[PDB]
Amino acid sequence: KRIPRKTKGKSATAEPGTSNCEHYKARPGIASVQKATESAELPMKNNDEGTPDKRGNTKGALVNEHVEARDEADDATKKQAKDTEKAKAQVTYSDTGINNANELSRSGNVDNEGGSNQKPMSTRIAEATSAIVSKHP
Amino acid sequence: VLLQRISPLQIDPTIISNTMSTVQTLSPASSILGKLRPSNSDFS
Repeated sequence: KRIPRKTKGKSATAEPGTSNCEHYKARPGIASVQKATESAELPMKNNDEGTPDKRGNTKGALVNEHVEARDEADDATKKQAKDTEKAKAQVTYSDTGINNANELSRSGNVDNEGGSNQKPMSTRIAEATSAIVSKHP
Repeated sequence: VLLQRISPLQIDPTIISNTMSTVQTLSPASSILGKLRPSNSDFS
């Protein structure tokens, strides 16, 4: 047969003993627990900040680690307010009594080398190799 | 949510509501009634 991809490539009579009559209904509710299981199936997403592309530049938002961690806590609290919809979140990820000043997320601010990433790595490499180019007379 | 759909246990505030009381003289049953807030039904 032929199976397509999902990603991108490189380039007598009836013997008795049955009758559809269906007298029993599901006591916990088969559709309800069905949709709950379908919501629970989902694999988690990844973060990708601090990981390079093909070229070498780390993709991600140009933001400090700790303030991105608190931003992500606030946004997960916002999605918590979405689910079981209210005006405010019941369970919360911000506004905890635990001091968490020493938390670091992943960002695009820090490269894989250990320096900063305000200037991209491909630009740095092209500039370093363009520093020494010699020409004709 | 999955454990909500599985679990046989269901939760009502009516046990508190009929157990406590019926109703500026701060009654302790009324105080814990307003503190527990049984009109809310949210158990995430």
